[PDB]
Amino acid sequence: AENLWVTVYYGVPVWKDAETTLFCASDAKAYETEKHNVWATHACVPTDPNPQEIHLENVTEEFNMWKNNMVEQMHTDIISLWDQSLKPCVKLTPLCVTLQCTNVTNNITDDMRGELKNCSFNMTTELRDKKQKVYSLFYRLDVVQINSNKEYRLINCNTSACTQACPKVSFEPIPIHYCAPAGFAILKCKDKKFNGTGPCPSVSTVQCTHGIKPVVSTQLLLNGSLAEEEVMIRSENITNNAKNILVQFNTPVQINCTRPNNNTRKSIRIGPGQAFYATGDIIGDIRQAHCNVSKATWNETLGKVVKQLRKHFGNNTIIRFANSSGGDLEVTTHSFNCGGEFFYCNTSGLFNSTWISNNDSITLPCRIKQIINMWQRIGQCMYAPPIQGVIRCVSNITGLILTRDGGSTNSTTETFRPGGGDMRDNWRSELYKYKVVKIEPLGVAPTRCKRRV
Amino acid sequence: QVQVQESGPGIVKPSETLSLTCAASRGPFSGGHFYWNWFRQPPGKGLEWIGGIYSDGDAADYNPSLESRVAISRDRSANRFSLKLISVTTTDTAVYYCSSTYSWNNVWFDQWGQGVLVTVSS
Amino acid sequence: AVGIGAVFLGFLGAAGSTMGAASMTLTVQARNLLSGTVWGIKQLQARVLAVERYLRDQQLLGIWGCSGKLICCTNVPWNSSWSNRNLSEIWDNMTWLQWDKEISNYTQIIYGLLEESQNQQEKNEQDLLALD
Amino acid sequence: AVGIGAVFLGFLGAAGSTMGAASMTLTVQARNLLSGTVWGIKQLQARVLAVERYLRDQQLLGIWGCSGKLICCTNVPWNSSWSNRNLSEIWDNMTWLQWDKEISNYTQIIYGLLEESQNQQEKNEQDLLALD
Amino acid sequence: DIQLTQSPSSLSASVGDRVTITCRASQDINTDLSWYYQKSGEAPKLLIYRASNLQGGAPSRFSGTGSGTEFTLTISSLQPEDFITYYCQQRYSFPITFGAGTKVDIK
Amino acid sequence: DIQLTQSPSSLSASVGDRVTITCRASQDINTDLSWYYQKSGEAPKLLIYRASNLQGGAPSRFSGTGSGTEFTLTISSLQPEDFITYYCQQRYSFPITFGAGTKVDIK
Ligand SMILES: *[C@@H]1O[C@H](CO)[C@@H](O[C@@H]2O[C@H](CO)[C@@H](O[C@@H]3O[C@H](CO[C@H]4O[C@H](CO)[C@@H](O)[C@H](O)[C@@H]4O)[C@@H](O)[C@H](O[C@H]4O[C@H](CO)[C@@H](O)[C@H](O)[C@@H]4O[C@H]4O[C@H](CO)[C@@H](O)[C@H](O)[C@@H]4O)[C@@H]3O)[C@H](O)[C@H]2NC(C)=O)[C@H](O)[C@H]1NC(C)=O
Ligand SMILES: *[C@@H]1O[C@H](CO)[C@@H](O[C@@H]2O[C@H](CO)[C@@H](O[C@@H]3O[C@H](CO[C@H]4O[C@H](CO)[C@@H](O)[C@H](O)[C@@H]4O)[C@@H](O)[C@H](O[C@H]4O[C@H](CO)[C@@H](O)[C@H](O)[C@@H]4O)[C@@H]3O)[C@H](O)[C@H]2NC(C)=O)[C@H](O)[C@H]1NC(C)=O
Ligand SMILES: *[C@@H]1O[C@H](CO)[C@@H](O[C@@H]2O[C@H](CO)[C@@H](O[C@@H]3O[C@H](CO)[C@@H](O)[C@H](O[C@H]4O[C@H](CO)[C@@H](O)[C@H](O)[C@@H]4O)[C@@H]3O)[C@H](O)[C@H]2NC(C)=O)[C@H](O)[C@H]1NC(C)=O
Ligand SMILES: *[C@@H]1O[C@H](CO)[C@@H](O[C@@H]2O[C@H](CO)[C@@H](O[C@@H]3O[C@H](CO)[C@@H](O)[C@H](O)[C@@H]3O)[C@H](O)[C@H]2NC(C)=O)[C@H](O)[C@H]1NC(C)=O
Ligand SMILES: *[C@@H]1O[C@H](CO)[C@@H](O[C@@H]2O[C@H](CO)[C@@H](O[C@@H]3O[C@H](CO)[C@@H](O)[C@H](O)[C@@H]3O)[C@H](O)[C@H]2NC(C)=O)[C@H](O)[C@H]1NC(C)=O
Ligand SMILES: *[C@@H]1O[C@H](CO)[C@@H](O[C@@H]2O[C@H](CO)[C@@H](O[C@@H]3O[C@H](CO)[C@@H](O)[C@H](O)[C@@H]3O)[C@H](O)[C@H]2NC(C)=O)[C@H](O)[C@H]1NC(C)=O
Ligand SMILES: *[C@@H]1O[C@H](CO)[C@@H](O[C@@H]2O[C@H](CO)[C@@H](O[C@@H]3O[C@H](CO)[C@@H](O)[C@H](O)[C@@H]3O)[C@H](O)[C@H]2NC(C)=O)[C@H](O)[C@H]1NC(C)=O
Ligand SMILES: *[C@@H]1O[C@H](CO)[C@@H](O[C@@H]2O[C@H](CO)[C@@H](O[C@@H]3O[C@H](CO)[C@@H](O)[C@H](O)[C@@H]3O)[C@H](O)[C@H]2NC(C)=O)[C@H](O)[C@H]1NC(C)=O
Ligand SMILES: *[C@@H]1O[C@H](CO)[C@@H](O[C@@H]2O[C@H](CO)[C@@H](O[C@@H]3O[C@H](CO)[C@@H](O)[C@H](O)[C@@H]3O)[C@H](O)[C@H]2NC(C)=O)[C@H](O)[C@H]1NC(C)=O
Ligand SMILES: *[C@@H]1O[C@H](CO)[C@@H](O[C@@H]2O[C@H](CO)[C@@H](O[C@@H]3O[C@H](CO)[C@@H](O)[C@H](O)[C@@H]3O)[C@H](O)[C@H]2NC(C)=O)[C@H](O)[C@H]1NC(C)=O
Ligand SMILES: *[C@@H]1O[C@H](CO)[C@@H](O[C@@H]2O[C@H](CO)[C@@H](O[C@@H]3O[C@H](CO)[C@@H](O)[C@H](O)[C@@H]3O)[C@H](O)[C@H]2NC(C)=O)[C@H](O)[C@H]1NC(C)=O
Ligand SMILES: *[C@@H]1O[C@H](CO)[C@@H](O[C@@H]2O[C@H](CO)[C@@H](O)[C@H](O)[C@H]2NC(C)=O)[C@H](O)[C@H]1NC(C)=O
Ligand SMILES: *[C@@H]1O[C@H](CO)[C@@H](O[C@@H]2O[C@H](CO)[C@@H](O)[C@H](O)[C@H]2NC(C)=O)[C@H](O)[C@H]1NC(C)=O
Ligand SMILES: *[C@@H]1O[C@H](CO)[C@@H](O)[C@H](O)[C@H]1NC(C)=O
Ligand SMILES: *[C@@H]1O[C@H](CO)[C@@H](O)[C@H](O)[C@H]1NC(C)=O
Ligand SMILES: *[C@@H]1O[C@H](CO)[C@@H](O)[C@H](O)[C@H]1NC(C)=O
Ligand SMILES: *[C@@H]1O[C@H](CO)[C@@H](O)[C@H](O)[C@H]1NC(C)=O
Ligand SMILES: *[C@@H]1O[C@H](CO)[C@@H](O)[C@H](O)[C@H]1NC(C)=O
Ligand SMILES: *[C@@H]1O[C@H](CO)[C@@H](O)[C@H](O)[C@H]1NC(C)=O
Repeated sequence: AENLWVTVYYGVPVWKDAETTLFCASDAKAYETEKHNVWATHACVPTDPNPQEIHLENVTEEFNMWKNNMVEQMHTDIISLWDQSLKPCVKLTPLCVTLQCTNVTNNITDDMRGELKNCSFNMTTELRDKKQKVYSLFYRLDVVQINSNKEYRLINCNTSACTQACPKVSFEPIPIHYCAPAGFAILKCKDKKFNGTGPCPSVSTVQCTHGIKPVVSTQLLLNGSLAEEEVMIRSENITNNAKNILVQFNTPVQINCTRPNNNTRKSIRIGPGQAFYATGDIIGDIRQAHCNVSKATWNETLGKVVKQLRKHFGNNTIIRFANSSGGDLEVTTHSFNCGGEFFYCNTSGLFNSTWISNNDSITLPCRIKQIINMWQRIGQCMYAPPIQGVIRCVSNITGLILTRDGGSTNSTTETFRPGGGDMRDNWRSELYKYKVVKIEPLGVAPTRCKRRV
Repeated sequence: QVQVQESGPGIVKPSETLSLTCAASRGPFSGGHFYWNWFRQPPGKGLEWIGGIYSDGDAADYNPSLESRVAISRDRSANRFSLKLISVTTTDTAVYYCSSTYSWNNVWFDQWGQGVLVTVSS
Repeated sequence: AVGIGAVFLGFLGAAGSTMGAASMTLTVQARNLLSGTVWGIKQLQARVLAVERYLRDQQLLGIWGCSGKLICCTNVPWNSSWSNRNLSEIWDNMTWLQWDKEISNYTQIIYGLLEESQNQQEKNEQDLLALD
Repeated sequence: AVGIGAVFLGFLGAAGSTMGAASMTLTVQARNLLSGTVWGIKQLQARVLAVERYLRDQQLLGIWGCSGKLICCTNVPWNSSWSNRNLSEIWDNMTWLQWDKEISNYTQIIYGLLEESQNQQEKNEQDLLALD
Repeated sequence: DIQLTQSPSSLSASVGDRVTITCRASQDINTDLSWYYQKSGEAPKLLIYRASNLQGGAPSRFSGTGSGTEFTLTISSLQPEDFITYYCQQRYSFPITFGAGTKVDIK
Repeated sequence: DIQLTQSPSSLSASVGDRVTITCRASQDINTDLSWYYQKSGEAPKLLIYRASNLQGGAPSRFSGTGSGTEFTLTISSLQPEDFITYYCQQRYSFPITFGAGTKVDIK
């Protein structure tokens, strides 16, 4: 009995952690028509209904979202998909040429003085012998002066030439799902107060994550998830001043953006099978596009956020909000996309308040841009064709990104400013409750039994 | 092999509110849809039904007898559930049991309980 | 009907019990291994990886002379130099992960002994059958 | 400790000994068959071909009813036509490579005999177990 | 809703005898019923699952048959521990009705 | 150097007697030790390896035990072949040392 011999088992439930390539999965509903869109191509296998969830008990596991994989992976995938979609479209090389430009005095309000320019130039036709004279309109933030007479040139001409966007394509995001192949498992921590790093006792396993909607924004987050208990704050090392802070809300807030102006369209021929789209004529009075939010909602939400934040820097402290410090036009202002357009809104009127110890609507203006270089790359620009008719969309605000400014001694006061700029954090705000593990079926143990001859 | 227990106060007085709680363990099986039922044994009869509830949702289905007084809630934190009764009266003289049911491969075990005296008198 | 639900036995979720109870439920896991332009290339890599992983385990089980079963005995004698404790505690209060981290260092030798043991067994049996 | 190195028993280097010794070291060689944008395709093809080869010879061994074992006897008698010789010289002096070269002509003839022998044997014993 | 009738409603069956208990529903319930057995000092338990089907693990001493609104359970012998109350319960649309309770006494 | 003491220096006993020999170290060496046996005219060989592992081919009557600075060899039943000399050798850091040597005699 005391003496014993080794024994072998198979299919033992033990696992470790590693990394591997994931794959996609899309709802069949999207497969129903809608053949034109940057994402949501048909290669994704159709999903399956009635997902199942298995509960575990007596387990405890450590999570660390800061040093997490499968973030850069989907970042790279998104960039590659964008580049692939953009490939087959006409080029825009011949437009680099001197222009003759003037103002536009058509009952413009005083705030728009010099914000539209009427320009004309020469351009070759299909037959290489002839040339023709054409004209168009432009915004101030796309043309530059060089040196009486008046002349102007494009802004990207000396840097690079880039492709005009194809006409029929859709930028609307849709839900997507991530799934792992056989021989791997995906674990989720269901604790409703887990602060993003450390132990977690309540765990479960799944095969495919819930829906995800890729969105591009800065200084805010739109159409995210909603917490369940209260506003939560997350960070790597809150004591350090060089790391951003993510704030996730408990309830949503509503926002309305609109461009009341009206536009038409026109087409021009450049060469064999080469078309070009240009702005037409305006019909009536013109006004600046703008956005609205409520007042009381914002007030109470800020109050709750301050109250929650107070639990780290002592109750005897002062808080002051300040606008963006300053810099280039891409981080200093909140940029977003709605209906195939790009706005740039000045958020000076939202972080202007102070807090000490113990039906009106806020309206803000925006501006329009037509040449874009996103993902902070160089040598790759785009052209956005104009659209006809007014536009208006509505969305939800769900999260904020803040950065604490430096201080001196204990001045019983602190300041925060909006930050951001890197799109990694936007992905990181979602995939902080998922881990990937690998199985190890073999096993060995001693046993009193002995093999028979 | 699940073990289910109940508790409660002494002899409550009529015109007051009674409360009770029950705890059950998932035990051997990993994932399922355990169902819970509440019953009482008044003297001189058989069993009387006091409703039931699933283990996945707080929605409670009651019984025809006293629907304006019953209040059943599910405690997700500890896999528990509470049964409360307003306008208590001496008519509630009984021994209360807390039962649960699986559906294990067409066997349908049950672990009815042990009982607890919940009589009412001033 | 009105109270009858469904209670199945799922994927790996018994990893919170003693060293012994878990072994009663193993078969299920064994039956879940071979389940079956840049946006679609990686699937081929995944499939190749999966099949290679399965084949490696099949071969390794084949060599040790225990293929076709889930519980197999052998002849190599255990040595207390590798580990301590007695049968009671080991099979009453422990978890598979704890054992894994316990025996991590001394694995290659334990693997190695089995094949030479099997080779001696086979060689002796061959002559036992061939002598007549 | 100090003053002791490390000895292994590696790859094909044992392929110059006599008939007898080499068959001791079979297992290791058998273990070394499944080791693990235009460059990926060719290596993927190579891996696929290796897996296919392994599956092919595994199946071929399986047909002859000797699966899971490194040695297996069979009923087909040995005709003296192919090479008379005698047991002592073949099992003492001849090496593997020269033997393979010298019996390289009559492989296909040999395979069919094993196949049919197994088929007939299984068919015969089926009736015996059927009448049971 | 649905009402049932159990017979013998009050029988003091002498120990060591074959005893039969009949339960008849009011309206047809197809085949949806179960039988339970209970005694004081403990809680109720199940003796027959599905009625027509025999409960898994129940003693072979008890057997059951029936259909519709008529079912009958036969016990090959009355054990000392079998002097208990039996209930036929319909597993059909709401509400849920239980057996009247046929206590088996000693004589 | 690491001094190793063998006890007894010499011994005389009849055949079949149960006997013990001890090797003590100057300082702690853990269990990097071994025991060799020799007779005059024949090359020495290792009888016991590591003081815990039985060398292949040796009779089971020999047993080795101990650790640290104390190690023991026990013969349950002496034999005529067991009347030989023994040496405890240390496979530790340099240099290398050997025991004084103990002899077994027939009385
Ligand atoms: C965060 O989440 C919020 C909430 O979901 C989201 O706001 C919603 O965004 C979606 C997607 O853009 C909005 O849906 C769009 O709504 C308008 C109008 O379409 C609606 O109304 C018309 C008229 O009743 C209906 O026919 C239509 O089915 C919709 O109900 C447009 O932006 C889009 O509609 C297209 O189709 C209409 C069909 O009539 C056209 O009239 C319209 O011009 C649009 O173009 C279509 O035709 C073009 C050819 O002429 C073609 O090129 C286009 O591809 C397209 O087919 C679209 O339905 C929804 O209304 C928003 N909800 C609210 C309350 O405002 C936010 O967008 C999201 N955040 C971000 C940053 O995206
Ligand atoms: C942005 O810059 C562009 C640069 O091209 C300007 O475009 C030109 O603007 C002028 C002035 O509005 C346009 O002239 C208009 O042309 C149309 C047809 O008139 C033509 O034919 C008549 C008869 O032969 C000529 O007299 C006339 O000069 C034109 O050649 C009509 O829209 C207008 O005609 C009206 O006035 C004329 C008298 O001037 C009358 O004879 C007509 O009956 C009628 O009442 C007007 O003359 C010119 O065509 C535009 N060129 C192009 C290529 O479009 C934009 O005006 C400037 N500002 C914007 C867009 O706001
Ligand atoms: C931006 O914020 C607004 C305000 O909160 C938000 O509107 C809310 O949306 C949620 C989520 O869609 C709604 O809650 C659930 O949503 C769906 C609706 O089908 C269901 O999960 C739930 O509905 C149940 O009841 C319906 C009865 O008609 C059934 O059809 C359905 O099957 C479910 O049983 C549930 O409503 C929430 O009600 C609205 N609130 C409103 C309109 O006041 C909006 O969705 C946010 N934006 C985005 C993009 O999410
Ligand atoms: C499109 O190309 C045509 C043809 O080159 C340009 O018209 C020409 O512009 C030049 C430069 O201004 C003019 O040169 C000089 O103009 C004056 C006229 O009094 C005088 O100094 C000389 O006679 C000399 O020609 C030229 O006249 C003019 N030609 C014509 C036929 O009008 C035109 O400017 C280009 N348009 C655009 C929008 O780039
Ligand atoms: C998180 O941020 C805090 C600061 O907000 C870091 O605390 C400080 O970290 C520094 C750098 O590692 C430590 O080094 C040195 O300590 C002494 C005393 O201050 C002095 O030589 C230097 O000024 C320097 O700071 C320091 O001890 C430590 N504590 C304090 C009070 O400054 C912290 O390390 C950051 N991250 C982590 C993971 O802890
Ligand atoms: C964001 O809020 C601003 C400020 O309230 C809104 O502007 C206001 O919008 C209303 C409703 O369209 C305008 O009323 C209109 O005025 C004239 C008559 O005076 C006429 O166009 C209509 O009959 C209507 O009454 C109002 O003038 C306008 N300005 C102000 C200062 O209130 C804006 O519409 C809001 N944006 C969105 C997208 O809701
Ligand atoms: C952003 O635009 C939305 C959509 O117009 C605005 O919400 C809408 O506000 C109007 C005016 O109050 C609501 O219409 C009427 O109001 C009351 C209920 O508030 C009631 O008499 C009727 O039901 C009627 O609809 C309209 O319901 C409401 N839209 C909803 C609830 O979907 C919103 O106010 C705008 N944002 C801001 C900050 O003003
Ligand atoms: C964030 O907030 C600060 C503080 O409000 C903004 O600073 C503002 O910067 C502009 C541009 O320099 C200042 O305009 C200046 O006004 C007077 C006119 O006599 C004079 O100093 C200069 O000629 C210049 O025009 C503006 O006054 C200043 N605001 C304040 C309150 O001092 C900053 O621009 C804001 N940043 C963003 C990105 O919105
Ligand atoms: C974002 O919008 C805010 C809205 O307040 C702008 O802040 C305002 O900016 C002006 C200068 O543009 C500040 O100065 C005022 O304007 C002129 C020149 O300075 C003059 O009339 C006055 O002396 C006055 O200072 C103005 O104070 C400031 N508003 C507040 C409440 O401080 C801000 O400039 C906008 N940011 C960008 C980048 O456009
Ligand atoms: C950021 O918050 C500050 C503090 O509330 C705002 O400054 C305040 O702005 C209003 C509107 O311009 C000032 O009212 C002005 O006061 C005097 C007369 O008392 C005169 O300049 C004007 O007739 C007007 O009524 C108010 O005094 C001023 N408060 C200060 C400086 O303490 C600021 O406008 C906010 N920024 C934004 C973009 O909303
Ligand atoms: C932006 O401006 C354009 C140009 O003014 C607007 O299009 C115009 O929409 C009106 C809507 O009543 C059209 O009127 C009717 O159109 C048809 C014939 O096209 C017919 O039913 C009637 O005879 C009447 O004219 C008008 O034709 C149309 N104009 C053009 C040039 O297409 C457009 O509606 C404006 N967008 C918004 C959002 O208001
Ligand atoms: C037309 O646009 C030009 C710029 O292209 C305007 O020129 C400037 O206008 C501002 C605002 O009135 C003045 O302060 C500047 O002095 C003007 N000159 C420069 C060099 O910036 C011009 O005012 C606009 N209007 C007209 C009628 O030409
Ligand atoms: C998130 O919670 C963790 C766990 O409480 C916090 O980090 C812990 O800090 C304590 C005190 O220094 C250490 O003893 C623990 O070892 C830390 N655990 C981990 C997992 O880091 C962490 O600070 C919290 N984060 C924020 C932003 O508040
Ligand atoms: C968890 O641990 C407890 C205490 O040892 C044990 O009784 C139970 O069976 C374990 N497993 C569970 C609750 O699944
Ligand atoms: C500008 O105002 C004039 C004078 O009222 C009017 O005739 C003309 O149509 C207006 N133009 C636009 C584009 O609103
Ligand atoms: C916000 O609400 C508080 C009370 O919670 C009130 O004192 C204050 O005036 C409101 N407005 C702002 C801008 O804080
Ligand atoms: C803030 O007040 C809370 C009230 O619960 C107290 O616990 C905490 O110590 C206080 N912190 C300070 C004064 O920094
Ligand atoms: C196992 O050994 C431990 C430690 O000495 C002891 O407490 C326990 O009783 C032993 N159990 C047995 C021999 O079953
Ligand atoms: C094998 O046969 C050869 C050739 O006849 C002969 O020389 C040799 O001795 C034989 N060896 C045996 C019988 O072992």
